[PDB]
Amino acid sequence: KNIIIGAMTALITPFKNGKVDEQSYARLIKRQIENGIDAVVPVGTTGESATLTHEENRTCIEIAVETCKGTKVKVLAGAGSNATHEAVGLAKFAKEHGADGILSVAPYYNKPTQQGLYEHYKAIAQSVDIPVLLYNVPGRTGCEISTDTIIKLFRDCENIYGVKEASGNIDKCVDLLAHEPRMMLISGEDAINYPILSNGGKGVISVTSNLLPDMISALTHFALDENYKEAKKINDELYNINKILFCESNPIPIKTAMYLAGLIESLEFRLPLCSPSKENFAKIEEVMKKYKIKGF
Amino acid sequence: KNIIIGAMTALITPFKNGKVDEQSYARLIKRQIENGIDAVVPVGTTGESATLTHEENRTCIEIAVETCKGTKVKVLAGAGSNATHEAVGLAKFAKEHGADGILSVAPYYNKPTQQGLYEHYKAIAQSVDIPVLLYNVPGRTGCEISTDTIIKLFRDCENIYGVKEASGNIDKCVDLLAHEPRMMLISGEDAINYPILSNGGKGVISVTSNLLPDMISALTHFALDENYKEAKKINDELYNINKILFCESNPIPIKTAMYLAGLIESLEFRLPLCSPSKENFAKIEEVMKKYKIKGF
Ligand SMILES: NCCCC[C@@](N)(CC[C@](N)(CCCCN)C(=O)O)C(=O)O
Ligand SMILES: [Mg+2]
Ligand SMILES: [Mg+2]
Ligand SMILES: [Mg+2]
Ligand SMILES: [Mg+2]
Repeated sequence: KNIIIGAMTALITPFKNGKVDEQSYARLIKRQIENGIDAVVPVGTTGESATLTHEENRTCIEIAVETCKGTKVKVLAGAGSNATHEAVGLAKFAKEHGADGILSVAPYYNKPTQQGLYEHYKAIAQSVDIPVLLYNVPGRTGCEISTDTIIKLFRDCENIYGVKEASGNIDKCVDLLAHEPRMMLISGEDAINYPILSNGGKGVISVTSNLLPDMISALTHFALDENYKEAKKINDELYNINKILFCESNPIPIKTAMYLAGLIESLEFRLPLCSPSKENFAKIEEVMKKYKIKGF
Repeated sequence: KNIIIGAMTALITPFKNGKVDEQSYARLIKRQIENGIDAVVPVGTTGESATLTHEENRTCIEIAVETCKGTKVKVLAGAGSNATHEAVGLAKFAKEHGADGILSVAPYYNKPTQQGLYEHYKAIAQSVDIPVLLYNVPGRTGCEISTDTIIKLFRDCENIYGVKEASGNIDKCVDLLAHEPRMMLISGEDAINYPILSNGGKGVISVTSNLLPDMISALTHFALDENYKEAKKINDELYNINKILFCESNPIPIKTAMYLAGLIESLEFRLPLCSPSKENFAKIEEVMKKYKIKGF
């Protein structure tokens, strides 16, 4: 299978006067490239996919593809939806406009059954010829892609190559790789990046890497080389910021941190997301002081 | 406040060859009117709002409004979204096209904070002058509108008049009405329709009423008349079907039951929803035999 692995960043989407700041977006992607990141994920959960239009979703994918041209860095385009016809349309656009693969979140809100999840992802995978990474985050979607469903999709669909797990369930990570060791398990939960990698995971799709791309890149690379002492050390050092970046719903803390570090010009969200509380703003700022934050 | 209460039905959306069957939809709404229902909810969760287009969402609202003309039956239009700009647009269309109020589900997937939920619903409420019913269903959305947020929105926004609760939490129902007895608490959980009504709830937005509108209407109207003995009797009689209608994710079982009863011509969903397993298909058919299902 064609795969996209390694250290990856779920890119925030900066806004300026309620509009996608397209110049800042490219600048942020360049900073990720220059700090050892291997793939960028435009318009994931962290990129506020819910509140972008279908057009803006497509624009951000285009900026990512163009910015990564001439580099090793891959574009794993966020193209999921809770409507299969929407997810197929987004996947086809990403393929047609040069994305290296797609990240496709499990349908949210409408809670498909395991059979429905299978047909949803089968329709997506058969619509394009680029790699497809499943994305399980039951705390946000209200449903769970079971291990059996993931493994069936991996075995039945040529371009489905793994899953980004954001479920706080290391038991399931063992279940997945013990029964199907050929899939690419990707950490979608920064605090447990190292445990997932040490069990045979092959990458991360990170929130923290927006702020600290060099540290997340180093962690991942040490781990892929089985330098587990060094990878665990970085995972341990990162625990405090990894947790504080979820003191409110992601991406509220990470956008706050990027603003505090001078990496984005305005702390703007699209409703229903908004600025954090004054207390949490201060806690984010306090934890940031422990870490060395790369500029541009 | 202007309010919309009583026995209400979360309408299924019938499909024929992947298209909204508009004639079947109007016929189903008339059947609800003829069986004592006080309001209908087009394109809620049960109506597969997630997989309808914005335009099909607008078409079903028009059919509901047109079918209810010349009757007391109100149209409480499903107009929620996880993007505030989407929810405002849906609310404005519903108002402009004759809906009596809107049902607005809490944002799904992106998990707004309580502050974000407040600003989300304030923006919706300030965009129209018709009643707005909040809708809390954390098992599907991944977030919870707290009692404090619900009460603040009720007190601060003239047209926010209550909440549809589908959270399996009778403690919260006590919390809501003990601190704000002026709001309209609406049951969104058929099995516990009577306990919510007996605590001062003023209506239901029902899945089961799709199949048994006369029984849900009678239950609610008995309760509103403080004939709690007769209301509980119907609630107890309905428990078996109330639970089997969630043996798979709603609306998979209710559409299956409507098809088995001959009320819709095809068992068609839009992916990622699909037909139930053969076992659950048989379980639904078995539970239905206990009940008298009205025709057209
Ligand atoms: N990534 C950009 C697209 C965002 C669209 C949407 N906000 C809503 C998606 C939708 N399926 C639209 C249904 C519209 C008819 N009610 C949903 O709200 O479930 C989402 O998927 O979060
Ligand atoms: Mg097993
Ligand atoms: Mg090496
Ligand atoms: Mg209060
Ligand atoms: Mg309290």
